[PDB]
Amino acid sequence: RARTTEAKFVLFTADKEREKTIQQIYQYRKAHNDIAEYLKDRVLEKTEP
Amino acid sequence: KTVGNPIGWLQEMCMQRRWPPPSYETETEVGLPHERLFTIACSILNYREMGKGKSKKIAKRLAAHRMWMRLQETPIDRYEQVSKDFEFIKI
Amino acid sequence: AGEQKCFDWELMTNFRRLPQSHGSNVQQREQQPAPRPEDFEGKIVTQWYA
Repeated sequence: RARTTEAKFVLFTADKEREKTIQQIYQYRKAHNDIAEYLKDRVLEKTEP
Repeated sequence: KTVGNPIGWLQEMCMQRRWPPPSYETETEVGLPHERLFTIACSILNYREMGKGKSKKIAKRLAAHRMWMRLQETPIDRYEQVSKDFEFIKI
Repeated sequence: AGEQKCFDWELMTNFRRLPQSHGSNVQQREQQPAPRPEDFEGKIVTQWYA
């Protein structure tokens, strides 16, 4: 949604949940990276199920 | 301070000393389905201790830990303000 | 010199940008130089705590 140039994305979390939300965000980033690399490396001639 | 498996230690003490194995009873289940509280009892000989928790597992573990300590012992009107020095920490 | 006026070079060579208002904790305030009145006379200040 924050699609403008130099946009700011702000997260509000409490102190006790900082570690868990940081781990959650890293998990989301890892999922995004895995999606990207799976879409990149995979090659198929049939290209249809 | 409940670092470990206190129920395992409790049953270890029970069966090592040939004391009766730890009996466990569930008396009450109170609260709304998304905030139910569970109450688990533990009874060995004449000692009976209570453990409460959001889950039956947690309440059972707390009761076991409590009586494990027991058997070793006996052989504002205001919201707090926040500082303005908060910064934006990159993630 | 005299009634003639000239450009105020020092202020602009100092105030390229307005310094940002930052608070000071007791630890770093302890060894800071003691405030002296003539540095606070006829100047601009702001409350960083409020």
